[PDB]
Amino acid sequence: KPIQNQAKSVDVEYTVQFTPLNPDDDFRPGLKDTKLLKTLAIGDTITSQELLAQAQSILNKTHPGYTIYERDSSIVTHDNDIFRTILPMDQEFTYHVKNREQAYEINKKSGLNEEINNTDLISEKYYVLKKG
Amino acid sequence: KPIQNQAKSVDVEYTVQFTPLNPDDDFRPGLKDTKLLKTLAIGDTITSQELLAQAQSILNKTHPGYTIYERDSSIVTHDNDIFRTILPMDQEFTYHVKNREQAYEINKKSGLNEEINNTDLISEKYYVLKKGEKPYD
Amino acid sequence: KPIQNQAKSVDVEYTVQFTPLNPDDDFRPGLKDTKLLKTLAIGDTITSQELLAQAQSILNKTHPGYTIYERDSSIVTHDNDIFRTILPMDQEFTYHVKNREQAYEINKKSGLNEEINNTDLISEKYYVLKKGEKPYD
Amino acid sequence: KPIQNQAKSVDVEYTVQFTPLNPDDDFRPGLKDTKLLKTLAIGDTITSQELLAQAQSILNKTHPGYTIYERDSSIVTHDNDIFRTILPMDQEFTYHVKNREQAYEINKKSGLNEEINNTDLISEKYYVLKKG
Repeated sequence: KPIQNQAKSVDVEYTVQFTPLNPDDDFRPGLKDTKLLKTLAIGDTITSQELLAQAQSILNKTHPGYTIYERDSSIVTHDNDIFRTILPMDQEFTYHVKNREQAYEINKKSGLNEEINNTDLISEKYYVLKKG
Repeated sequence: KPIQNQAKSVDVEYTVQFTPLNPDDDFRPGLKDTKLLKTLAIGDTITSQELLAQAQSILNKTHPGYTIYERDSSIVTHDNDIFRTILPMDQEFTYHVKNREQAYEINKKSGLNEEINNTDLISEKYYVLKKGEKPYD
Repeated sequence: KPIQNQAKSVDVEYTVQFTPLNPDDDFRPGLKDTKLLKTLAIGDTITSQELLAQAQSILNKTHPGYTIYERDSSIVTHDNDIFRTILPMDQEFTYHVKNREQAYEINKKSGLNEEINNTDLISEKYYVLKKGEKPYD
Repeated sequence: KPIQNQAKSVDVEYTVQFTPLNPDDDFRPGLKDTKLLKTLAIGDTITSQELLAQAQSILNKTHPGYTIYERDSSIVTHDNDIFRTILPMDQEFTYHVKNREQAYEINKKSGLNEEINNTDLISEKYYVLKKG
């Protein structure tokens, strides 16, 4: 891996899509629920159990009653990179923060390159059943 | 999935990345610089000649001395939609703001629904040439 | 750009390249593996699932101990034309043999101008995983 | 470009597409004229003057009665790579066979790797004129 400056910290953000296997009304599509999970270092871990708990928590306040049934998909988008990390959506797993080049952005006042936290976006899709 | 409630507005974000034909230390990997390009409505278009202008003006301030040489890729990500769309490869094209459901947030105070704008991230990669040099030209 | 003499048949060539998610020497760069998938008429379809099957079968015979992990790119070059077609990126797709002008030569030996089959070359890049290890997952 | 095993030889191929200036209906498009121009070593050259000659010449054998008017584009495709060399069309130039990794293919009867010449495809487009 032609890696020069290795990233220092990665902000891990979360987002989940809920699709019911029983069409209803309260299920308004287009929900933006992106939250900052935690800030981690390369190598650090994130479990599939944590992610679900997060997905379940969210659901508790975005679509009361319903309960997450089966995991549809789990993808990790790393700093606008094209290649993404595909997590096994059909068995428990553990995600390790991927190594990468340190991110940075232009300092508006100076015009020089300044370091900033790297980003990871974990997008999950779960199938839910209207709690009956 | 027939768009029930069509999205009202979509803020199109733009980000480019330039790769020199010859390894140049000046090009630091990991630059994050996104900018609102324009808030369009569904069906609204955006030509590649325009995206090029946007990339060109950015090359003028970040990498003076280089010329845009060849477009590598143009990929659009829509509001966390898992499917991204790669635009045409070797010719001019035009992007049509993809139809989608209106984005809605939440209330950490109340717990009710609350509409917010949609996002389209147009990400482009080009190859640049240092003014002067030439691969085989 | 109306077509004067539509192409009757087009030979669909297939080529794939594999990139392991983790550094490996066995993956000698410069590999050339072009096979005739099939001969179709304009309008015929070629699905991605069918392309993946070709790629998987070729992986199993050139780099067993690896599985396909993610499709990088699907590009089609049509009869020496400069504009290539990139197929969809993260989703299944169906490519329709692009409509074009009947190909023809000047059959050196015979002396006469004979119609020959047109050509589509579908080149694909896939990221592969050494059967036995988790990428990040 | 970490060029470990550098290519030994490059079959430089040439193909030219003609579009008549004045929309002509009797001009049969769809002609395939790819011809092996040469076998070269990295660094070897080919000039636009030479490419123009191959073009004019192929034009006289295929669409006799037409003359080259303007050079619209000169592109170079290297062994199936995505990145292509875009030659300057409004000025004379000279092409140098690009450095690259050795091309090989799996020999069907032995199951072993064999070195084969790498390939360059130089594609050109020209506007042609109908004589008289």
